[PDB]
Amino acid sequence: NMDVIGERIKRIKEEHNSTWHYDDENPYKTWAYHGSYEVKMINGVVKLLTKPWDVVPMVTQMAMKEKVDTRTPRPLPGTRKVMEITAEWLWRTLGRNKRPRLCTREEFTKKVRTNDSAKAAVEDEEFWKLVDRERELHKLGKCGSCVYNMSRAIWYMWLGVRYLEFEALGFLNEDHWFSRENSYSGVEGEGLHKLGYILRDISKIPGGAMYADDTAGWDTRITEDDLHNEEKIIQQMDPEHRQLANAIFKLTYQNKVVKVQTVMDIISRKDQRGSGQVGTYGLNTFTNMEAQLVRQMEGEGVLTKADLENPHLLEKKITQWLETKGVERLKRMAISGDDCVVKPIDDRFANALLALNDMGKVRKDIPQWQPSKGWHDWQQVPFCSHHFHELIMKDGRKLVVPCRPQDELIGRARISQGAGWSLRETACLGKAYAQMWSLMYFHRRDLRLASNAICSAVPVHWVPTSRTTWSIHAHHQWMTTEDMLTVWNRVWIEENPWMEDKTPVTTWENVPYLGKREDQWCGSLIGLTSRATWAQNIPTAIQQVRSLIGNEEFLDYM
Ligand SMILES: COc1ccc(CC(=O)O)cc1-c1cccs1
Ligand SMILES: [Zn+2]
Repeated sequence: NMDVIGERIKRIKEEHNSTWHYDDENPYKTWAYHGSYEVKMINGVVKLLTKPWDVVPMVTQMAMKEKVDTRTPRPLPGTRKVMEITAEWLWRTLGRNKRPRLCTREEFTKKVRTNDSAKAAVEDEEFWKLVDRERELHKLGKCGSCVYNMSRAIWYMWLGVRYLEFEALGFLNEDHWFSRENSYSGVEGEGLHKLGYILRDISKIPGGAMYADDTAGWDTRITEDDLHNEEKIIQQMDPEHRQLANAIFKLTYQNKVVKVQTVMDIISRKDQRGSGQVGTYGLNTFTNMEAQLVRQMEGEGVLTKADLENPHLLEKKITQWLETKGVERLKRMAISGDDCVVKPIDDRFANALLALNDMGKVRKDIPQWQPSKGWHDWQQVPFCSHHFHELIMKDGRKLVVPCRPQDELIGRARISQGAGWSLRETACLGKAYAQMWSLMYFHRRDLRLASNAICSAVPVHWVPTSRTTWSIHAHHQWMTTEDMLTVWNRVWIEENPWMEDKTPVTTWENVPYLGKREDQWCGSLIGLTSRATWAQNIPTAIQQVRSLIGNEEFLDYM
């Protein structure tokens, strides 16, 4: 307990003698409690151009620790042996061609400069001086400020912990360990436009249905056993690298100190997965791959209830299954953190729930022992929040595109993050959403129309600033003043590995829409008179926005 986290706790309490009290009214049943201390907008452009969505409930809803505080039952001994053998095989497989390595101050500095306000932090040598400090400490087996939360110098300590984590484990993302080519099941770096093609390729594999089971609170279900298995990547590092990485796992993952928000609370726990940590996506992806392989093994009859309870379980059958079929089984899945799609060899997988429940990965909103429902159409499978619709262009070429309920897209676009933002900043974020819709959601009639209206409304030279999403699947091709059709051709034709015919598309007229029935099923307002009124009266609203923005140069895209 205290040896590992004590120093971290002492600095906060000593620094906060101004108000350090122990509350006996603290609601912490699972996390350890140490003490606490006292502490202290709609996007108008988009809203004006989407009047019909002013009513829609999902749009209004978006404008406006209960699960974290639980314990996960320890997995059984046989399960623990199976997870261990599987983790060792997977880590060796992921490391077959790549070697782990330390990440550097330069790499981290360059990432920050192109992604706030830590830019000022990385430009000051004082920041790097303290980092050299937890590092000497993180190297002797201790950390003193390496803590996380759920114009004060405390910010430097937080950013410092993140850099130290990046230095030790950033190579998983920086060297693409979870790319599809390296990991087989991974989709890191593919991007949203490619996920649909990946599911369609998965559907070609012979087998049973496609399963996409959601886990309830995945981060809260990461056990002490999962963390031990995740740490096995350490055996592949160089001694200098092994020392720092071991420090990150032992002192910040296997032990943690957190701050929650009026007053602030200091709590600690030896399990669960940290919120903002750098290795979270990669470690979650690795653990999900291991669990899904284990579920496939149970599905094939390789693992039984007796095997899960057996403390003296023999490795040979697991090693043989992994060695002869493990890569093929990995190839049947698309896994991004807690999102997974699995196409097992047959439908026995639907009822293979002993190991999955035993590892703590309990499926959300379904009785624990009810069989999973699979899909026979890859187009109905949900993954990373999306539908993947397959489309035929007028020229006969086929595209695979992503659908999501239209109210979710319009609702997000209508929200600006942060107050005190000028119209120019607001118009630019609107342009970013509009251009994102042109690139990814061009097949929705309402979004293409709203997209044309926003771009007509804002000055053509203006550069979209601010991100429309934090998703790891977003490549931000829409953050540009380059012609969107040129970008569309580059993304969907030129750089598209699934498009053999490279003939460019010269007009938006040749860029297809979803079928009218499907567009309506996915939330389109097309066919309602209110939509027709909006479409007819859109130029008037565009002129209204242009007049408020001022005398700048605009283009008509209707
Ligand atoms: C898997 O891709 C996503 C998942 C979720 C979301 C919603 C959000 O994060 O704001 C957006 C996306 C993307 C939109 C455009 C390129 S990625
Ligand atoms: Zn530390």
